[PDB]
Amino acid sequence: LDGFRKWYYNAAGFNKLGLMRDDTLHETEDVKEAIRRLPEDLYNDRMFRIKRALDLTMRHQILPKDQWTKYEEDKFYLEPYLKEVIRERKEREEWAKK
Amino acid sequence: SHTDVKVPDFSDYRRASSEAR
Amino acid sequence: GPRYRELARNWIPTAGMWGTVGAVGLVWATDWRLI
Amino acid sequence: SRLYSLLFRRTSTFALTIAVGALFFERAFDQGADAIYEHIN
Amino acid sequence: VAARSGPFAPVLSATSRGVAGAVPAAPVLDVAAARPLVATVGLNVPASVRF
Amino acid sequence: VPETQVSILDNGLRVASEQSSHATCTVGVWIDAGSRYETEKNNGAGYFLEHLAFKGTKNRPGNALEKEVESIGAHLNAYSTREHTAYLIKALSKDLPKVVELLADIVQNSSLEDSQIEKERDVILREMQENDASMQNVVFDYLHATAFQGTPLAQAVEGPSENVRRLSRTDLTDYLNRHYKAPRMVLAAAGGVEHQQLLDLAQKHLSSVSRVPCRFTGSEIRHRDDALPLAHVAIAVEGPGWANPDNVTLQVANAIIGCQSFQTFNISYSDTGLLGAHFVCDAMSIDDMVFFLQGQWMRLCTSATESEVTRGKNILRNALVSHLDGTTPVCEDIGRSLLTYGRRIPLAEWESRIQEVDAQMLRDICSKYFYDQCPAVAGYGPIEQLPDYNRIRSGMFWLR
Amino acid sequence: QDLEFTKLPNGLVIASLENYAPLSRIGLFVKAGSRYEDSNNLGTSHLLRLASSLTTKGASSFKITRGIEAVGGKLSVTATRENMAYTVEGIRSDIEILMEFLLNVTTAPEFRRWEVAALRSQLKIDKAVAFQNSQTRIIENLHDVAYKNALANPLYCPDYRMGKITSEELHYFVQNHFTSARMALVGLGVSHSVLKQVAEQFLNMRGGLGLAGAKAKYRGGEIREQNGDNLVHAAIVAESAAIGNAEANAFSVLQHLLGAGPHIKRGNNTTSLLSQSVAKGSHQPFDVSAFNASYSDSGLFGIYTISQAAAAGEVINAAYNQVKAVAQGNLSSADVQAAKNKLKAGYLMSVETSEGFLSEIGSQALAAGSYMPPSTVLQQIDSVADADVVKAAKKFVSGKKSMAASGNLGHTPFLDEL
Repeated sequence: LDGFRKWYYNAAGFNKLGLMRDDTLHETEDVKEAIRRLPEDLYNDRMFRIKRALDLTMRHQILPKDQWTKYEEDKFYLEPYLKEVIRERKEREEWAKK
Repeated sequence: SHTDVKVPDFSDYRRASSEAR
Repeated sequence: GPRYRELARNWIPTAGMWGTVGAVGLVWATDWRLI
Repeated sequence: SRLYSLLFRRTSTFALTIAVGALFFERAFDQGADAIYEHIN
Repeated sequence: VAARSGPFAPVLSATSRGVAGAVPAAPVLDVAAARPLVATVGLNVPASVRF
Repeated sequence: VPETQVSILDNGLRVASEQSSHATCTVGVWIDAGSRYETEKNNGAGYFLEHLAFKGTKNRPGNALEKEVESIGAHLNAYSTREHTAYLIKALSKDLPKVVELLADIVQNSSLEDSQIEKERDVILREMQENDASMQNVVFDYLHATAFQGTPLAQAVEGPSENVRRLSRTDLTDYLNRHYKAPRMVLAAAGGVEHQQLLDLAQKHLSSVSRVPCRFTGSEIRHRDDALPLAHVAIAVEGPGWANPDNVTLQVANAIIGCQSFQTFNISYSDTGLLGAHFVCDAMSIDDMVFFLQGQWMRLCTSATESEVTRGKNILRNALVSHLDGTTPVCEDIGRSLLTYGRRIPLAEWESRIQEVDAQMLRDICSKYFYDQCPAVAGYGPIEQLPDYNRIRSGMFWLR
Repeated sequence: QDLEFTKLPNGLVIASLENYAPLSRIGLFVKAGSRYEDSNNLGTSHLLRLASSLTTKGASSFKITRGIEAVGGKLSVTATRENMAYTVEGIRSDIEILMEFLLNVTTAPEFRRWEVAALRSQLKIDKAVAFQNSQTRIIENLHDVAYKNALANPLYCPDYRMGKITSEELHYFVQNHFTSARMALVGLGVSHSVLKQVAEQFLNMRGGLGLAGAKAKYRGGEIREQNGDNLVHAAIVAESAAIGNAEANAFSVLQHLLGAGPHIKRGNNTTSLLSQSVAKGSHQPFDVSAFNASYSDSGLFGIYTISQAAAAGEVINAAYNQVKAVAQGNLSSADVQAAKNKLKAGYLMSVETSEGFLSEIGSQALAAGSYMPPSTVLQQIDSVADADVVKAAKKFVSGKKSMAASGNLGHTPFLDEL
């Protein structure tokens, strides 16, 4: 399962643009709240990675293979911050039903 | 101040009930 | 949940009234004699 | 006063009274109007 | 501050109620030494201070 | 909670007290006399008498009154509304003997030195010249003028500068001799007082006091002054009254509602009142708030929730005034309860009337008092984006 | 039921009174005022005061706010320069979860960075609302010019420090001043037992004595604020007695002799020697009183004047001259007896209310660890005698003064002229 997940990570292809997994999340309301709660350096790296991926997609290029994002290396930075947004979101919801 | 004058008279307009009105 | 249930129970009567108006309206407009 | 509190205060009921009245008004209007036209000509 | 200040108490006691005229909505400019300041402003010449 | 015991004297003056273990006491005199009993020729008589009442009586010429009540160590106080006038003293219980004799002078045997009269006139007038700074009071004294047009409930407690300047001892004497009758008076005591001692003191002093269609008009006043930084807007409908039972189900509704400074009020007078909301906002958002407010009132009218009602019942439960709140708060409640209801309603009866309130009767009473009603609107400040009367009146109801 | 004041071993001073009241009140008192900051973390106590409804380890901000409003209870924070007090109140049937919320807020905050970043704008708004009146600004200026390090720190956050207060500063302040030896949990309308159980599930883990504050040092001086107000406000104080001395009682008797607020509405407060000494010479509107603020290491006593700018000078001089008369022994025993009666009536009316009673017990706890029955105090105030009052006066008339003035100060005198 670990090797097949690495093979699917190579087949997804966002590592060839230098992106992380959390860069590829669709910005819903909860995702934008999690992005807003990021520290400044992580937010700046995320915006630069997104801009570089957009530029590479503009020129129809990819990064060189040494510059790709290694599956093992990818960091799920937004995840911790996101869970909270969802948790808080759900809590408010249940309370609504009260 | 705000008490120097009183609301102007609307007698020619006021109708001498709410439910019906 | 319970709150939304209260809301539904509170608005469904109003909603039924609205549907009633529509019934009269649609029928009158359609001139469907069956009604 | 009763009518207002019963069929004219709640907008839903306001619509109900309007629609129902209109449904019958046509019957009455057409009938009455026709009587007049016929009498005229 | 119950017997010591009395009337003056509310001046020494913030009381943010937390849970549970009003404030009236309470600049970036374009970009040492010692000597009495001397302000200068010109019709067209930008102003300056030569302290 | 100890019961409030009420007795009645020759004059008709009532002597109400509610003993408590706190040490000091708040002894006050209430009088059923306000701006509602004035007839536009003496529109500032109660206010100007409230200024003159501490400036000396025969027995206490000059500063004597203030001095003694100062020496004893008593923070005397007073106030006037559109329906009630109160003169109360907070003092160490043991001083009741003098806290009561002093109050007797203040209600009768008072001396309105013309000399003093002159100064108080100036005081009142000048303050009024500045009373305009209290925008909120302004908004609330027009929410009264435009809602009770043509009635004695439109006129303010202070009166118009005109009357203030044009007032004389005899006029005052009249208001004093006319609206200070013994059957319209309550001697209320709260805290460390004994009821029998207070009754004996009322028999000894104060036993001399002589024994002898308000309408709401759905309307609008707009005071536009664009130089002010913030706008204050009050919207009200006709409150049930003081005695009306539904007042309690309306208080719970206010507890459900609780832009900016969006307060809510249920002002009650004798079988009338103003029930509504006052909010201060930047001019550009007045429209939004007015709408939000409405949507909310409407929410309660058709879509209440037991949960929220509970939230409202509980907040109301923690508002009831009690010995914990202290003597003055309680006295004040004793004086208003004997003047308005004719009796002191205990907190257990308030709790029973709160717990009988559910969501169905709350939305029924809210539909009775808020839905499809013509409001009174009072705006002051940059109020151009404040909607006119058709938009507010249309927001007083929902199509759906 | 006399307060069952008991000091748990750690240091927390638990106290309670089962008044069988319908609405109870439970407060927690910490020696963590604004005097415990230094020049590197100014305004941290203001953000801590405004951060009572933040996410805690045990309850979120939404859960705390909706749970306190669900039962209709109240949570408030009152802060002086020495002490902070977090108070909850509500129906007896809901005070268990009210103590859950309050003890979570006191003991286990999280201080998330996005929450404090949202709170800094509220900090600015709260400071503007607080400085809407002249008395607050002139007292903050008076403390800033009167003291050097500790009590000179403002209650409200400075303008430059907004945007600079971090989560780490709040965490450091809480970890260094919210310890069990500086805390008293006081409950009116509750059983003492429960206070103890909540005092072990909470309030027992942080048990150091914390970070000791610096001794406050007097400096003297005068700070003036020309801002074109209609009235000139001026406070002139000097160093006085601290909390825990009979000279503090003498200074309280001295302010009630000089005048400490009107007792009659629209009165002229006739007796106030100050008010009399001003009113015999000036017919302009004025308001002259005596100011006293005593903290556990130092106190400030002086005069406070509001007057028309023009007369601002001699009115201040007249008030000062009156205190000099009291420094020369020119007083009567009936005046001191009336001052004692005013002071003791003010104390009894301060403790007559439930929240004032809870605050008093709280303060006494943190200050002396003991409860002093209202009665005891009465006889101690009586202990103060005429000469004692005179003595405190001479202290004021001699000690270097500190002056905070604001308004149109073209005719407001200076300290070397005063």
